[PDB]
Amino acid sequence: SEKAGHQTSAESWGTGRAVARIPRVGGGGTGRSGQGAFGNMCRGGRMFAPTKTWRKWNVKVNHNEKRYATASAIAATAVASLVLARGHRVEKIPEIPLVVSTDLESIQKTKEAVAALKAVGAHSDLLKVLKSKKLRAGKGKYRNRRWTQRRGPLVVYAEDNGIVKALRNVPGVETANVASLNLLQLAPGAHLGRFVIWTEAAFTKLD
Amino acid sequence: GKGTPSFGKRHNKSHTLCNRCGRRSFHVQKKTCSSCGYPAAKTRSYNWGAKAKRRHTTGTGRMRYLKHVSRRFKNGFQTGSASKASA
Amino acid sequence: AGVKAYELRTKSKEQLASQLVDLKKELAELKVQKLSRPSLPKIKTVRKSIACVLTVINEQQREAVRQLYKGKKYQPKDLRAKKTRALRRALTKFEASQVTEKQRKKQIAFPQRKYAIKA
Amino acid sequence: AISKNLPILKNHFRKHWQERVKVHFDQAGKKVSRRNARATRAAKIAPRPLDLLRPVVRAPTVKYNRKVRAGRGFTLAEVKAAGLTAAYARTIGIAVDHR
Amino acid sequence: AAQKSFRIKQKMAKAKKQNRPLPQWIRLRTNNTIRYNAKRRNWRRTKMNI
Amino acid sequence: AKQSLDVSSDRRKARKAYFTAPSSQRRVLLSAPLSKELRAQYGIKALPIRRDDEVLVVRGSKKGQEGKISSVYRLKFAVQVDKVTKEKVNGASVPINLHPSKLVITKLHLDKDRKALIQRKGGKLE
Amino acid sequence: AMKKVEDGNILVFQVSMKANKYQIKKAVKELYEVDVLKVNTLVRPNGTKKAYVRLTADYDALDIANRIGYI
RNA sequence: AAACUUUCAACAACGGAUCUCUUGGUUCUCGCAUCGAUGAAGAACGCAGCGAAAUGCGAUACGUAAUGUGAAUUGCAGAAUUCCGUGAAUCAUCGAAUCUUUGAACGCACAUUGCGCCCCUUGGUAUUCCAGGGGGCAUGCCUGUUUGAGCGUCAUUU
RNA sequence: GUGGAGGUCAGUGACGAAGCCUAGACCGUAAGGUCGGGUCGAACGGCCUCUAGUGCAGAUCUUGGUGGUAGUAGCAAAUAUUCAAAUGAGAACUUUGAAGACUGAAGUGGGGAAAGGUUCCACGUCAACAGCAGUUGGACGUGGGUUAGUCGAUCCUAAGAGAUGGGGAAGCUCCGUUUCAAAGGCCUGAUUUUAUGCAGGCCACCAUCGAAAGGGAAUCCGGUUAAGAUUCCGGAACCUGG
RNA sequence: UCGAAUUUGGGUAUAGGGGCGAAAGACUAAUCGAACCAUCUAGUAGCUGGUUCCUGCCGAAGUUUCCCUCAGGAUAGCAG
RNA sequence: AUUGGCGAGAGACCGAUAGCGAACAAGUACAGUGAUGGAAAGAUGAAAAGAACUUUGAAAAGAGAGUGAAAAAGUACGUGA
Ligand SMILES: [Mg+2]
Ligand SMILES: [Mg+2]
Ligand SMILES: [Mg+2]
Ligand SMILES: [Mg+2]
Ligand SMILES: [Mg+2]
Ligand SMILES: [Mg+2]
Ligand SMILES: [Mg+2]
Ligand SMILES: [Mg+2]
Ligand SMILES: [Mg+2]
Ligand SMILES: [Mg+2]
Ligand SMILES: [Mg+2]
Ligand SMILES: [Mg+2]
Ligand SMILES: [Mg+2]
Ligand SMILES: [Mg+2]
Ligand SMILES: [Mg+2]
Ligand SMILES: [Mg+2]
Ligand SMILES: [Mg+2]
Ligand SMILES: [Mg+2]
Ligand SMILES: [Mg+2]
Ligand SMILES: [Mg+2]
Ligand SMILES: [Mg+2]
Ligand SMILES: [Mg+2]
Ligand SMILES: [Mg+2]
Ligand SMILES: [Mg+2]
Ligand SMILES: [Mg+2]
Ligand SMILES: [Mg+2]
Ligand SMILES: [Mg+2]
Ligand SMILES: [Mg+2]
Ligand SMILES: [Mg+2]
Repeated sequence: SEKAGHQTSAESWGTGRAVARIPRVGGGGTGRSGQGAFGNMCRGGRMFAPTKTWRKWNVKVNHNEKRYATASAIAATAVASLVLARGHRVEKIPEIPLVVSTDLESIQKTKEAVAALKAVGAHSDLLKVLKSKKLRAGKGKYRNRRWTQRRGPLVVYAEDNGIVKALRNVPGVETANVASLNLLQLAPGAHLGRFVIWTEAAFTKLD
Repeated sequence: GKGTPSFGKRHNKSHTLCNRCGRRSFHVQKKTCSSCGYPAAKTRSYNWGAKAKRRHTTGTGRMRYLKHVSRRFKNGFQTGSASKASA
Repeated sequence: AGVKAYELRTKSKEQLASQLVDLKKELAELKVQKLSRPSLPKIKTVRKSIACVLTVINEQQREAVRQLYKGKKYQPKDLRAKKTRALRRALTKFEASQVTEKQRKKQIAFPQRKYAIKA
Repeated sequence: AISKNLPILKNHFRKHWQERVKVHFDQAGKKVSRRNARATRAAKIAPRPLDLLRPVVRAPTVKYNRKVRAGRGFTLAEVKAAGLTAAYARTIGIAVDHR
Repeated sequence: AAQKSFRIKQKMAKAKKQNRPLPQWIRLRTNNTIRYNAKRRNWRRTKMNI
Repeated sequence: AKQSLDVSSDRRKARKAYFTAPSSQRRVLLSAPLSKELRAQYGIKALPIRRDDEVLVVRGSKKGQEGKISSVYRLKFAVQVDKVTKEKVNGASVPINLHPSKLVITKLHLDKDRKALIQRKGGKLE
Repeated sequence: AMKKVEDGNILVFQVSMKANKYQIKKAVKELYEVDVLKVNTLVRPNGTKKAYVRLTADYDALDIANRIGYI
C-alpha cells in the first residue's frame, strides 16, 4: 500500500534528548507515543523502496526467437535420450516419435482415453504422475498452490473431437493442437524432451 | 508557578457535549462544535484530515436505512409481497 | 406459545383491541412475578404476542386507508412507494417517451430497417 | 550533475508523476470485454453487419495522397447518383457525410 | 456538581450500569475468546470527561 | 477441474464460508451416508442427518457402536448419539461429538418432508 | 420500598421516564381502582423513574399490594 | 580447603525468539449503479430469563409481519417433542410494518429532557383555567387558488 | 547461505517433517555442509533453472525482553504514642475500653460553589492496590439509596451573542440588530349546534440567546433512615392560576 | 504591601505575523524574538552517523586545469 | 476514467515487530480543553476428557491419585532460542 507506514504525523525530536534522531509519534497516553516511525528500520515503519505495480512483469521476446525455441523443443521431443533424461518413463516405448491413429481424436470417455494411452505405452508415465503428488514445501501451499506433481505425456491432435475433454481429468496429461504447440508444455522448466504422443493427422499437419 | 500550581486552577470547561456528534467538543462561548462544526448545516471535514474523515465517515455507524438499499435494488425495488402460502 | 398472525387476521378490530388489552394485563402480571422468580422466560412469548397483535391491527388500518384512497390522485406519502429519492424524481415512462410529431413523422417514415449482406 | 561522455537526456519526471502512472494490466481483460461487446451487439442487431458501409476517399497532404482509405460517409451527391435518399441510406446501413 | 443537567445525569447512569465485571457464563460459550471486561472504568483511575 | 467462473478455488474463501456457514447451510454440510440396506431400499446415497435417526459409527475409537441421534449440534459441526458417551472421573456422563461423515444411517426418521426429499432425490421409498 | 407500603400507605412504582405526575395519577387510578393522595417522583441513578404514590386513607396500600401480587 | 568469581553441561527458571499454522491484509482483473424532507450519513439513550462489549434492534426494541426451508437453539435454565407440521431455528430470504431522542432537522429554543400557538377529543362545573390522547405550525423558490395594495393605469359611472 | 517460482529425484516423513539444545563425530582454506544423541509433533529436502522485501556488531538504529548497580539509594516535613481485651491462621497499624496528646472556632469543626460521579450506605470479602502491614479501606464482589406549588433551574435583563429585512463575498460565509421592510395583537359587540361576520383606534416597542453569586410570587417547626429530607411523616402556614 | 492604580470568583470580549502588554520581547493552557494541530512532506542538505556472506586475482589518490571554487564538483592522471 | 459503494474471480504478494493502524469486543483502550493523537493483543488438546478422590496446609497451594497419545500440553496452556 502506498500509504503503509506513513499514516502518522510523527516528527523528529531533534538532538539534545539523548535519543536517536528518528521521527517519533507525538501525543501521549498509549504506548505508541514517542516511538520511531516512517523508517525502514522502525517497527511498523515504511519498507525500503516499497514495491510498485509499474515494475516490469511481462517480457517481450522476438517472434522469430520464440519460433526457434519451439522448433528446437519439438525436435527434442523426438530424441529418446532427451525424453528419458527429462524424466519420462519411455524405456519400453516402441519408437520415438510415438504416432497413434487419428481415432484417438474422437475418443469421448476418460476410461477409453486412458486405455488407449496405456495400450500405446504411456502407462508408466501415467503411473509416475499421481504417484509423485506431494504437498508443497513452504508458504505457497496457502497461496492456492497446495500440491505438486510431475508432468505426464502431451497428446497432440489436429482436430478436437472429444480427446481434450476425455483427457482433461487425467493427472499430468496435457493436450495440444498442432497449430499452437506451447513451448511451456514442450520444454517444462526449460528442460527439453517432453514425452509427446502424436495423432497421425497431427503428425502429417506438422509439415 | 506556570506549571503544577497553575494546573490546580483548571476547573472550568471550554467545551461541553455537542448535540450533533456527541463528542464534548461544543465550545461553550463560541457555541460551535470544534469537531463536527455544529450548528453549521454542513458537517466539518477536511482533506488534510484523512484520519478524521475515516473516523466519522459512512459505515462507521449503524447505517440504519442505507444498509438495506443494496438488497432493495438487487430485488428491483419490488412492491407487494411474496405469494405462495406454505409447504 | 404465542398468538398466530393468520389466526388474528380473521378477527375484527374490536376483538383485536380486547386481545391486546388482555395481553398487556398478562404482561403486567408476569412482570410482577418476575421480581419473585429467579427466571421467567415466559415473558418473551407475551411480548411477541403483543407485537403480533399490533402488527395485524396496523395492517387492517392501513389496508382500510388504501381502500379509501384507491384509484385516485394524491395518496398519502407513507402509502406511496418508497423506491428512492432520485427514482421518484425521475421522469415517468410517458414523459420520457414523449416525442414531437416532427420526430414521430421522421421515425414512422424512416425506421431502422433490418437487412443482411449476402456476400 | 554532468560527467563522462553521455548524451544529454530529457527525462521529464520533475512533477508528481507517480500519482498518474497508468499500467495496462487490463489489456487482456479489455480485449475480452470488447469481443463480448461485439458478440452482444451482433446478436442484438442480427442479421445486420455490425458496421456501416464506408466510402473511399483520398488521404490529404503530400505524404499520404498516394493512398486511398475509408472515409466517414458517402456524399449527398454520391447517394443521389446511386439512386436513393440519404435518409433511407442511413436506415439501410450506408454511412452518409453531409460535409 | 450536585446541580447537574439531565444530560450529565443520563451519561452517569449509563456509566454506572456499564461498570460491572464480565458475566461468568460468557466464558463457557462455544468458541469464546473474551476473558475479562477490557472496557472497565473506575473513578479513581480514568476520568470519563463528561 | 473447475470450469465455471462463478465458483472459487480459494482455500481462504472456502474455509471462511465453511466456518461462517449459517445453520441452514450447516444442515446440508452435516450429511451422512446411508447403509447398504437403506441404500438398496431407498436408492439414494447420502442424506442430511436428523435428530431421531439411527446410526452406526464406522470410524474412530467408537467404531462399531450403534445408537440414535440425540442432538444435531450444528454450532460445532457435530452430532451427539445416545449411549455413546464418555464417563468422567466424577461419575458424570458427557456426550461425545461425532461427525456425520464418519457415521452411517441405519434407520431413517421419516415424515412427509423426508419422504418428499427422498422422492426429490429419486428414492423408490419402499 | 416495602417498608413504605404499610408504614406510610405508599406504593412504590417504576414508571416510564416520559410520564409526569398527572399521568402517574391517572394510570394508578385506572390500573388499580384506588384514589391517589399524592405522587412524588425522582429519577434513580440507574436512569429509571421511581414514583412514590401515597393513596388516600380510604385504601390500604398493603391490601392493594397483596391484590397486585407482590408480597 | 571452603565461600566467592568465571567457563561448560544437565535439569529447573526468566523471556517469547524460531518452526509450522491463518475466517486477516495487500495488489490485479471482471461485473453492476442503488443515499437523503416518504427525513440520509452520523450521534445519544434504551431493548435479552440470566450481557459489560462486539453484532442486532427501537417502548411492536438481539425484534413483529410475509416467503422459503423443514426440526432446532445451546453456556445454563426454560420450553417444545400432536415434529406425517401453516411448522423449530441467534436459519435463509425479505416486497408489509414498527422505527425512542436527535441529526440537512422544520413551531421557538437548546450548557434547559425549557417555552409556545392552532384543530379534534376526553376529564375536572368550563369557549376563556388545568390536565390527558390524537393531528399540526421552518425557509427559499415554482405553478395555480383566494384575498388584497398602489391617482401605475383603462373604461364606465355623482 | 535465505524467502518464493518452473522442472526433476515415481526424493524424506506421525515407525516422527520442521524447529530448538548438544567443551559428541565427519567434510570444506572459508562462507558453510553432513551425521549421532536429546527435545518435538506436520510438514520438508537434493539437483537443474527462475526470481527477490536475500545474509548485521555497531547507525546516541526500531520494537521487545534482560542484567550489574543492588537487597543499594530511599520509605527522616506536618510534636505521639502506650496498656488490655475482642476478632482472626496471622494484629505496631482492625474494633472496643483505658490513658497520653494535637487541631484550638480565618480549626485537623460544621456546610456549600466549580469539579468528580456513586467515591454515599449495607452485606460479603483480601489475588491485585494502600510509601511496611492489614482481619481495615475512597480497594474487590453484590445490592440499597437522591421524594418539593414554597430550595434552585425554569422567567428577566447585564457586558455581550445572534437570526430576519437588506447589503457584501467565486464561495465556505461576512456585516448589521432596527436597520432604505407592506414586519403585529388588544378590548367589544357574539345567535354560545361553533366559531366568527363588517365595527373604530392601539403603540410603533422589532426575533432569540446571555447570571444555579445580579433582579425574582409563595414554608416553617418537631420527628423519622444503614444511607434522603426547608422535599418523607405529623402539625401549622403561605402564594399563584382558576 | 495590606483600604486601594487593592485582592478575587463567575460571565464576557480580543486568536497567531494575530491578540494583549504600567514595556520584561513579557504573556497568549509546563509551548513564545511568532502558540498548538494536521497536511504539503519521505521538504532540501557540498554536512555527521550507519551501510549485513566467504575465498581468489589485480590494485590506487591526496596532483594538473576550470568553477561565488577553498569540508564540493568537472577535467586529466593513477586503477580494474 | 474510477486509492469510493455493491457483487465476484485471482496472485512467482505478506505471514502476527510482516501484511491496512486494526487477523482479536480497532479507529477500540488510552492521551489531550480542543483540533487531533492512537496502541498492544492470534495458537491447550481430536475431544474438557479442564485433574473425581486421599493427604499436608488458615488459604493459595503442595504431594499423591487420575484424564489424556503426550501434563517434557494444566487454561501463567503448540514448539519454547
Ligand atoms: Mg521453511
Ligand atoms: Mg471559557
Ligand atoms: Mg485525580
Ligand atoms: Mg423532583
Ligand atoms: Mg554451547
Ligand atoms: Mg526431528
Ligand atoms: Mg497437530
Ligand atoms: Mg531490505
Ligand atoms: Mg543486533
Ligand atoms: Mg502507627
Ligand atoms: Mg501493602
Ligand atoms: Mg465508608
Ligand atoms: Mg463497592
Ligand atoms: Mg423560588
Ligand atoms: Mg433567558
Ligand atoms: Mg445528609
Ligand atoms: Mg409535611
Ligand atoms: Mg507596610
Ligand atoms: Mg507558556
Ligand atoms: Mg505564528
Ligand atoms: Mg525529515
Ligand atoms: Mg592478494
Ligand atoms: Mg570530513
Ligand atoms: Mg500488527
Ligand atoms: Mg496490533
Ligand atoms: Mg504463543
Ligand atoms: Mg510430546
Ligand atoms: Mg506440548
Ligand atoms: Mg509451553
